[PDB]
Amino acid sequence: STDDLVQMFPARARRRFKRGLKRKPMALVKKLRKAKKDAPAGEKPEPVRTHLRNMIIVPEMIGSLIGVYNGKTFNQVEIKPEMIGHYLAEFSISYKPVKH
Amino acid sequence: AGEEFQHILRVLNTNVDGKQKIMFALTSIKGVGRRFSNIVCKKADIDMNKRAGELSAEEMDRLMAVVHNPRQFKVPDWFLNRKKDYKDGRFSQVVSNAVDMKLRDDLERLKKIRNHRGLRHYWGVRVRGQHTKTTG
Amino acid sequence: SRVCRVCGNSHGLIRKYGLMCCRQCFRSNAKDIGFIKYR
Amino acid sequence: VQHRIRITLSSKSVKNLEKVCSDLVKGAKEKQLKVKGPVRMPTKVLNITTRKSPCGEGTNTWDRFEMRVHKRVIDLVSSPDVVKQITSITIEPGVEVEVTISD
Amino acid sequence: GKQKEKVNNAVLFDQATYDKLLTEVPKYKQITPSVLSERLRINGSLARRAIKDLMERGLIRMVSIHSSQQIFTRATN
Amino acid sequence: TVKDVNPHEFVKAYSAHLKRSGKMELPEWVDIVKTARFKELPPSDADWYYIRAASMARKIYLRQGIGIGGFQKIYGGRQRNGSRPPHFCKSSGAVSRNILQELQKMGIIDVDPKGGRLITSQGRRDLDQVAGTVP
RNA sequence: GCCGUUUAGGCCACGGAAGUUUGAGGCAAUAACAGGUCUGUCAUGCCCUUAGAUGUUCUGGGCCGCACGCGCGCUACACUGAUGUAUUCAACGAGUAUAUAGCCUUGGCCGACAGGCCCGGGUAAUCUUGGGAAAUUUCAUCGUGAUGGGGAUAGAUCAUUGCAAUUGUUGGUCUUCAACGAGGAAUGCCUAGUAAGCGCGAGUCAUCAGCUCGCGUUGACUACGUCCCUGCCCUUUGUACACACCG
Ligand SMILES: [Mg+2]
Ligand SMILES: [Mg+2]
Ligand SMILES: [Mg+2]
Ligand SMILES: [Mg+2]
Ligand SMILES: [Mg+2]
Ligand SMILES: [Mg+2]
Ligand SMILES: [Mg+2]
Ligand SMILES: [Mg+2]
Ligand SMILES: [Mg+2]
Ligand SMILES: [Mg+2]
Ligand SMILES: [Mg+2]
Ligand SMILES: [Mg+2]
Ligand SMILES: [Mg+2]
Ligand SMILES: [Zn+2]
Repeated sequence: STDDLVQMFPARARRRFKRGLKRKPMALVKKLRKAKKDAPAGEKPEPVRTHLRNMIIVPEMIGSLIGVYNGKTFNQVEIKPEMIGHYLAEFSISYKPVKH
Repeated sequence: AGEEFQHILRVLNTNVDGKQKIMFALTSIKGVGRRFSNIVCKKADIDMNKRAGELSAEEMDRLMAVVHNPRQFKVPDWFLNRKKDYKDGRFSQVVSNAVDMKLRDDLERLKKIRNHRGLRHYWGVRVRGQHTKTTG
Repeated sequence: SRVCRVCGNSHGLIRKYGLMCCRQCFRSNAKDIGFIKYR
Repeated sequence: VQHRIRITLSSKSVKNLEKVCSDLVKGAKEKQLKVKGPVRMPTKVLNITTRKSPCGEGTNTWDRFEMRVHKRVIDLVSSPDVVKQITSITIEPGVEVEVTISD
Repeated sequence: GKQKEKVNNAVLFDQATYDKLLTEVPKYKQITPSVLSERLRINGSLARRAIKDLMERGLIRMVSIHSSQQIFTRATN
Repeated sequence: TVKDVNPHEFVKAYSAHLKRSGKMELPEWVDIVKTARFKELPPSDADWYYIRAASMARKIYLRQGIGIGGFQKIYGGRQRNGSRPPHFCKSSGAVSRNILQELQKMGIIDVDPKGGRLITSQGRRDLDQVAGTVP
């Protein structure tokens, strides 16, 4: 039921959907289900290591172990119910905090 | 001659001046700007060319009635500062102390998330994309 | 995705009036095109 | 048998344009035609300002380049064949002749 | 001084400017603008630009109004 | 007529006309809208709609075929961008359209073929009548 | 007319649109610099690499990171003002088949705004656009208060561009209301429609202008000199300098 979710989502998020998410996010979404099936009964599922950082987290995603690439490392991420509405970008820092 | 003329008003824990005009006295509350104070002064039907302090209290009770129920006096959806809440989902008008309360609940959310903006808040760095070679 | 017609460079491109030349090739060919230095 | 023929001329050079423009008007004056012209339209100056240096060093100095384009119009009442007889004389380089029929 | 914060003391509407003060204030030159007396008589404006109206309704002193909120005075003639 | 009266006192006189001359509808957002994206507060005077009407029927009475995207430029102005330089901004099209629609629903102006808005013969009549009565 | 070999010229004056070469630009010598540019050029010598590439293309990241020092600037510190009405005067420019309405967009309708739908014009002194600009003028509100000056920082939320907006593209709505009380030593530009104030266009451009290049609008203070400081030209002079006094 994506349609009532886009109403919950903020304006950037629903505009993103209204443009028709292309092939790569559709190839990524399947692998979360696939990992959940592979995962032993009530166990930590396989890491899903992704290149995409502009995909938005949809309520299906909660439970996946994604490895959002930050340019150099495949930094693994875990999803919580509050992680809804952001991208996988803001969870893999691309830089390092500065200490002079 | 305002014989009961008040100089302090303590409306909503904000210590309103009794020495100023209403639409700029009620802006002292954290959550009401000049625009919202104007809308309050209109819907409660108050002479705006009145110093806050020359007021009658029955007027004041209506002021609080409109500010605590902004949705009820037909104040439109876009006017409020809590459009489409994320904790609940309501269109509210957060007021003096709940502004800080809610704000720190948001930044706490982003902190527990490991959000980019949460970490920018925690580090004390700028959070909105501005440059920082030479600013700060 | 927009280059100089004369050299295929990507910087200092003049797209005004439909020229699509870079600021240096346009100077080298300005007189031939018909652009006169009056003032 | 008489139409409303508008002949429009464009050029970069004033004099080469005005020679042809006078020649057409006089060639249509011998035929006792109604020549309502020449009408002069505001000169269009195409301007491009460019940095002289290729490398961005020194004083920043600019050169302003300009193409002046002039727009003349001649009006006639005739049949298109008489005018084509007239607009067939030797035309100087750079002049555009774009005869049409107005409404 | 605080002559818009002073607009609603008991004094300001009991007798204060209603000939208890501005009998004299124009008359030091027989004629001194109320907009001039905003500082010589330290009392400023708009507790005082709304009383120059009241003297008008009361028929005491004539005026001119112009751009910068310039206002004027003449005691009795 | 209208060009023999100062356009400030005339607009005061006309905006007092539409008030006590019958009525028109008034939206249920007149007390809350700012009349321009760049404005800070709504119009200070509660009787501003009528002013905005009386000032606005004089525009069509001295011109012909003015759309709404031209009235927005008429009543637009300077917008200050805080720390960036200020520029020119246009006002809101909703009030501009609504006042014209109301003038239609009184018969002072009418929409024009070839586009735009034109003063009516009767709308010309009352404007010169009121002009005759301004000091 | 006066000064001057009563030459070349100079100052004053009627006239006159104009009497600094009328104003403003373009162009611009010999000789030089180890000035900058191999990252504009399928301009180029030599060197290096040439497949496990320093080639090309794809994906993602950075070029924007932030204790700090510097340079050009934008906004201001308010009443010779801010806000809200009314009122209304320019110029220079711009508009690729821009897909099947598309670049500039009028007009009509929906919307508080943002923005949207429909009917259309223009390859343009023809349509946008007489470019209905701002400062300014006007009548009110503020009242010497970090105030209604200022608008940084930040929360929520809407929409737009784009294949994608996250370290927010940008534009809206409400809210948040920082420093800043005219700035030490130093230092820059400026002689008339000039400085300064005000806005507009173009370049960049799918989107983004606090920049640059132009344009009009409002329109002064001071001087009409001097060689004191910084330099420049010519002559005379001194020199143990010639990479030349940074000797
Ligand atoms: Mg300014
Ligand atoms: Mg000269
Ligand atoms: Mg080179
Ligand atoms: Mg790349
Ligand atoms: Mg510079
Ligand atoms: Mg302000
Ligand atoms: Mg104003
Ligand atoms: Mg950019
Ligand atoms: Mg631009
Ligand atoms: Mg630049
Ligand atoms: Mg010696
Ligand atoms: Mg030697
Ligand atoms: Mg020495
Ligand atoms: Zn080139």
